[PDB]
Amino acid sequence: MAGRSMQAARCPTDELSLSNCAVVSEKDYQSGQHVIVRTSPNHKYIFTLRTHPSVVPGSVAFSLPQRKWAGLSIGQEIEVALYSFDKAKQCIGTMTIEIDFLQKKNIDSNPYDTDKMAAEFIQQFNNQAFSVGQQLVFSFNDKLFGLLVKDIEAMDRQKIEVGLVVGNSQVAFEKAENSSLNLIGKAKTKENRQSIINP
Amino acid sequence: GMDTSGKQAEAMALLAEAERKVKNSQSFFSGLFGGSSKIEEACEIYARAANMFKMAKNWSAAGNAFCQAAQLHLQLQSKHDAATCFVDAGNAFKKADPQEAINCLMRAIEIYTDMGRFTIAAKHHISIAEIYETELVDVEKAIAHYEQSADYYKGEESNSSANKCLLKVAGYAAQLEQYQKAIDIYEQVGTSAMDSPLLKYSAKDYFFKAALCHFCIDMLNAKLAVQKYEELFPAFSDSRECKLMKKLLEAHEEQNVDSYTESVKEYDSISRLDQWLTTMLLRIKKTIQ
Amino acid sequence: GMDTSGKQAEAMALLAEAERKVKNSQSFFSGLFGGSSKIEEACEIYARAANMFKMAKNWSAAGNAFCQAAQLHLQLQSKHDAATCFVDAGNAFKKADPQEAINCLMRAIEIYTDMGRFTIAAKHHISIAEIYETELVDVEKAIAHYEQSADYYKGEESNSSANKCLLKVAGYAAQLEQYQKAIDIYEQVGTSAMDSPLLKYSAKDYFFKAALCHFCIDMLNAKLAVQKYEELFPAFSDSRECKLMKKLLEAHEEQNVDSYTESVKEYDSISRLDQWLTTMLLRIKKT
Amino acid sequence: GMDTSGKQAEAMALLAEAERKVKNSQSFFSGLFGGSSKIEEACEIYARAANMFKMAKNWSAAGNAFCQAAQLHLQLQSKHDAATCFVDAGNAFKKADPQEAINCLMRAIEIYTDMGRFTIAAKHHISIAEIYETELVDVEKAIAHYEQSADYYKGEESNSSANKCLLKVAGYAAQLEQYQKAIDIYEQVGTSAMDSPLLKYSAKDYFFKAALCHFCIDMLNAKLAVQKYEELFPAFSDSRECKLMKKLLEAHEEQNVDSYTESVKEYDSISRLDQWLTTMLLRIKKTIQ
Repeated sequence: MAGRSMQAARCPTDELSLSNCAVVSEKDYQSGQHVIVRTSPNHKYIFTLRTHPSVVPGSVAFSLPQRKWAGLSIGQEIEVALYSFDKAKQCIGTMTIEIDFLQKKNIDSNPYDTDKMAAEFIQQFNNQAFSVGQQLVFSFNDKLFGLLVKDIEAMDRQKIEVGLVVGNSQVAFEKAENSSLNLIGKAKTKENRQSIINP
Repeated sequence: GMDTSGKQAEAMALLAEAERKVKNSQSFFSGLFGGSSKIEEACEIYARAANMFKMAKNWSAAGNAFCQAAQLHLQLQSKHDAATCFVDAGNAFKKADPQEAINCLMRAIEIYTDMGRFTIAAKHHISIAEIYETELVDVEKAIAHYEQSADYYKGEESNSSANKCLLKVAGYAAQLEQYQKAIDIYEQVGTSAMDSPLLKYSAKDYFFKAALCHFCIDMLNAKLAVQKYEELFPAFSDSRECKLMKKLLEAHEEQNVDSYTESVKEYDSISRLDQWLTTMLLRIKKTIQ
Repeated sequence: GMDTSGKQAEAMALLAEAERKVKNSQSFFSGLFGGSSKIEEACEIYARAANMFKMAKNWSAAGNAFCQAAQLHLQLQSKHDAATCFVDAGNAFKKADPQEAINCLMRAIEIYTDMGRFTIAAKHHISIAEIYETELVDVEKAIAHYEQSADYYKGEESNSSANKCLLKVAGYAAQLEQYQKAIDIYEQVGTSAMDSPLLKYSAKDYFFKAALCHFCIDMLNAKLAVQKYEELFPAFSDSRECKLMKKLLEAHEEQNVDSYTESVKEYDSISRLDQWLTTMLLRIKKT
Repeated sequence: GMDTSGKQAEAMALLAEAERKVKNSQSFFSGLFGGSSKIEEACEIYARAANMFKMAKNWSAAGNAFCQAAQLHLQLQSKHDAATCFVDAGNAFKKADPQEAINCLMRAIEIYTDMGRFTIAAKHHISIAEIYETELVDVEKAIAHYEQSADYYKGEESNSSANKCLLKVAGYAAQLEQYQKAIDIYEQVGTSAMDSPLLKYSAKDYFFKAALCHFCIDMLNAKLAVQKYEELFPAFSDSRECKLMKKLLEAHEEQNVDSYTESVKEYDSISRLDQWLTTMLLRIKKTIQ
């Protein structure tokens, strides 16, 4: 609760790397808890925990995407304190995620069904913390995608800056400007269209 | 050579006289009293002969004569003249056989910084390092000697001479030593040069080298380093080197040998590369996978 | 190395037996009154022991030994030897703590002045002036030291050394926004360098900086000032500095912030600027 | 400031103490006949008082004390110490009264050239000439002083120093004095640098100055001299100055001031004038009739 010093480590397994969860030892925490990681007075980042037997006590393991988003280095000292969400205000009703192929060698023009994307995303990341601008890697039909959180909205229509994704959250995807991505189906915004005609 | 032949002939004659003077010395320490003056005359002739050897082209004999004269002179409760002869003895030994020049210099270093003077001691330190690197095949002792010279210089406020000494040692270390030190000294000298109007126009080169040193380890923190540099130094964005880095890192992310090779060749077309940077670029390329 | 620090402890014992040498002054010189040379060798062991610390990289201890040796040696005799010890102590004190080095150097300045050796004293005045700049933040004291050093140099016709010292003073004064002093120094040097062939190429920079300083206080007088420079030196116009200024002043007649910005960027496009110039332009052009 | 007021107050006290010291010294010489320690110590008091007085920002009386101390010291058959005080006294007077400074400096020069040091004596000659011309408006004595200085440097093969002063002497002589001396000095110095280590491509300007001086004399001498340099020094054929002078030469032949005016205008636009060529060119244009 008060916070303790910990050493940053590397993620132990590929499976835990895709979970976007900070991996800890059972002797220190319990799976599902949320912590706030402090690297400086102006840098506080929230992560969800998942225990693994291989983590040495006194250390927290992070995946490469987390270290890049979090500006963390292996072996660096960090301060970790338990974080409790106010579920009345911090449950997510809608998030906007910018998605692109993680590895350029594996780019293809095949369609990807966003409706199946959203269901898999919820199944994988339910009850886990997310923040605006967070970066993570997301696997779908054995294909790796790079994700970037763009916007977050509260559960029932109050706007919020940060929240918790839950099972019944509804996600809408909008293609980034200058994107040739072809999106089909629901789970999008599909904004209006400013015609060339003048009044 | 007739001039050298007669020069060597009289040189031998002075040696015989000097051999008679050491006989005078031993006869005046155990047989007579007050020989300090007599051996002082022996030292004068020893210096008289020793130097004339240096004009006879017989460097090895001259160095031996200087060392013998100095060591004898140390016994007379006098130290400054001991230092001068030690330095002269070394100056003769720099060529031919320099191994004993190191030992005598260290003794001269010991005496000088057993007297009160730094700038001469540190100047001899860098001289020892230069001779060590040029003719002895070993670099680690050079790092230590440059570090010791750096400590003496910067302490005495002779920042200008220190800066180059710190720069050279850090640059050489990057070749065969972990790059953490290279980053530290390069960043330190770059920041110090920033405020000063002298190196402010050239600090970009130091920033360029620091980025190359950081890039060779990993890519992600290198992006952090470069963005931090341009944040602190806004005028680094327009530098052609910054554009070169951005193209290089972007190409490397794509894993394309052709684009990286042509970009470095394009940079090489204008100006010229160096023995060091070419090796650095090749080393990073070899691990592209 | 490590054992030389072992002999450093023995060198503290050498100071300790020097303590017995002053213990002779306590009781034993009554019968050794003629041992004034004994005090001299006592100072000699001080000196070599003083620097066996200066071997071990013990900056404080070496400075303490130098100051103590100087104090003992300055028995109203061999003053120059005491002065050499004092400056050596200041040089040693430069690293770590330079505060006491100022006092010792000031004492050496008084002795050297009393002897009348200007060049060494003024050079030391520069040394104390630069250490103030690079270690402390006071600048007014540095200005005073530079002025005194310049006056000493100017007495002995060392014009060039005094010239550069005054140039640094003018820049600091300009940064301290006292423009009358800056313009006078810049004008004096500018018209003096042109007097001799060896330095006639340098003045263009001096006149440009002086014009900017004039250009800060009274814009209206700037046009007259630049005209005076142009007529005084017929070779002042074509130089890019004069054309650039003429454009800046004429552009300011109309309120067009754009006009001047491309001009300074265009000038910067041929060579980079310095903190002094960029800072002054940023401040002055704001209004 | 308290420092100033106290320094002046103790300055007068020391001066009064010295004055009573010397009068008592005269009394004691007959009274006790202690030798000469009384006078020398009084000189030390004079030196201390003078040297502290100058620190007090007051100059005129400081040099006066120096001169008195030097005069008394020289009374005891010591020359070099008094002469050094003369140099110190003269330098102090430099900002107080030029005439006294000049007199004392000349006294120092004659005694120094009496001792036998010419570099110091000639160095003082430059200083005398520099003060003579910088503030006092006159040339002839400056020319004599510099010419004497140039002779002394050449007395000890200080070619670079003699070259500079002779060039300086020739330049002013051309400005005001006749041209024959300028011709010889400029031609001799220029031709004596054809094989310069680093000044190889600098001797060109020297011949250019000579060409203008000959042109100022007469047209026929101008062309004849211009050719003589062409054959003598091949590289001068392709110098930009050679084309300019040829263009000016032919332009002035036909009496078309417009061609001359545009020819000088283009030269000024391409590269800047020097404030010395412009005056000569204007004088040339004054006699186009």
